[PDB]
Amino acid sequence: LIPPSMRKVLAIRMPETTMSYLDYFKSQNSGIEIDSIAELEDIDGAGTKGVLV
Amino acid sequence: QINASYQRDMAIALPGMVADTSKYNIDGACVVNEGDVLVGAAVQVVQAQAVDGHKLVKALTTGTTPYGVAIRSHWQTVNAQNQMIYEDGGAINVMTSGRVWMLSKSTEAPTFGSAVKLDVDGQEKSDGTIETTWTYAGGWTKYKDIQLVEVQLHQL
Amino acid sequence: DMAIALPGMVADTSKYNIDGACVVNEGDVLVGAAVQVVQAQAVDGHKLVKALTTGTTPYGVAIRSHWQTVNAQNQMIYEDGGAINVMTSGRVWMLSKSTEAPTFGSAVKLDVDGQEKSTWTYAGGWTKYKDIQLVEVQLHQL
Amino acid sequence: IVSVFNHPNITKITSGKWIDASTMKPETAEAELTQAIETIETITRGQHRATNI
Repeated sequence: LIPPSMRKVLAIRMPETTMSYLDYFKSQNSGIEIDSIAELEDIDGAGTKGVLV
Repeated sequence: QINASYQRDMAIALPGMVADTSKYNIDGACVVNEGDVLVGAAVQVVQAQAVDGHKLVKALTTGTTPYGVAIRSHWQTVNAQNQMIYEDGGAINVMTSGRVWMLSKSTEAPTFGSAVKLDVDGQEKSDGTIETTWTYAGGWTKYKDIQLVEVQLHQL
Repeated sequence: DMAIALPGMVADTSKYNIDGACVVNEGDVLVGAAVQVVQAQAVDGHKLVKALTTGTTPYGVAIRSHWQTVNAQNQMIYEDGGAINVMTSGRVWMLSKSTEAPTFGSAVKLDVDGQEKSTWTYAGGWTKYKDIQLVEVQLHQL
Repeated sequence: IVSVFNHPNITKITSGKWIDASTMKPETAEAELTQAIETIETITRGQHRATNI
């Protein structure tokens, strides 16, 4: 689970190729699901973000 | 593509709203005189009729004793100035006992059980010149650019 | 038209409390007069009420009832040795000896007979009926 | 009568020129379009999704 504002980072196309980081990560890790949750936009109440595995 | 879900919370209260279902008392045999009354602000009594029974109320003024606080109603209130007001010459729901959300103009949260002080216009203020029997109940929140405070009213 | 009120009758339907587990210890109690608790039994739970006397703290005001008490006079009265209704919180009409209405919210004082002479507070009702001069009183429970 | 371009409560984005002195910048256009779609998705909290350009 990742913050919804971090989906743009994983969609970057990798240098000198036509495939993105998310596709490579999914190819190397088969059977793992990725979802986005707004509750992770602020965990401590002061603006800190977080990721949950 | 990664699916996303969002979340949002409602507000806690509105000005003039009854706080909770504890023992309360509403005095509905009241009439507004000489002006308009804002919901969530204290009122005073200018004359109690000896035979007819109605009480004449208006907004709070310097050197006067407050009686109660007007409450919200979707049938007895007129929508003027982009908010609810009680117009002159109409019946008003005045609460004289219980917990209520009230308009405030202070900057610091109050302490539980301390005495309530009012301003000249009828809104709560930490250093007001009007003394009241009422106490603080602990609620302290903020609607969109509006401060609110939880107040416990005892029967006069 | 109609008469406006009677002694001992509840004014409004606000928060009120009535103690029905009481009895008149001595004498007769007039409906609409203040009473005091002479003796409260610890185990039996009954309160012995009496007409207010000199230098005592009032408790409540006796109310009317068409079944509990009957009497041959025009005015109701509580007989000695009978169960009595006493209201300890709310708005009630009361006997008075004053002739001018006091200020609203003022603290009222009680005479030696149980009447209203020149803590409970005035409520705003001041009427006249058969030369009785009722007054409306707000009673709190302390 | 107010046109669609003069409404005072719609989102407006000032853009660097896509064509300056006959020079084309096809990456600025893509960045701005993606940003606009993201804004539409975000400010309505996933209730409305951009459909037409």
